Amino acid sequence: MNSQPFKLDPKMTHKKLKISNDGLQMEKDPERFSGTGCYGAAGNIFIDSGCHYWEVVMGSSTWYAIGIAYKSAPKNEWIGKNASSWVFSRCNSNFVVRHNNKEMLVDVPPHLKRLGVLLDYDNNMLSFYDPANSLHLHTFDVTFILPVCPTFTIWNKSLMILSGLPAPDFI
Repeated sequence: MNSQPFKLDPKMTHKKLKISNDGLQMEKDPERFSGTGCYGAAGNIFIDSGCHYWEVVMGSSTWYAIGIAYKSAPKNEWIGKNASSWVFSRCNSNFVVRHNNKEMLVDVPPHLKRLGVLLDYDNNMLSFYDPANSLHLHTFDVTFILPVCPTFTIWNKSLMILSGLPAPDFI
């Protein structure tokens, strides 16, 4: 594994997010707001080689999108709705992977609170895992044409980033 620690990039973080001092936690500062306004942030590293693994703790969030993007994705447009963004997304009961405004359903075990992100840049893959259940969720087969940056987007609650990780045994 090539995995290195990274944190959120303050220049790429939505101004309405509360960020921890280590740059690893982001939080939005029975009727709910359905407004599609997302709160996105990008990591402070770009990758164009090697094999990288990180995890995200989603806790109680019910609406989030986690993945990678080229620099060409516009700021705060990291939810798979352009050709520069690849995400795993939850919205309440719906789990998808999304890229270029095209989705595929993902069947996810109940009560997902942690996501694993495996970027095998050299072998043209981005894979999502359920680490609690030690299992594969989805692989994009993609030959990246620019460097990629981790991205993290919420509509509610908070995320925590676990970076610099040894590939768990289920890789």
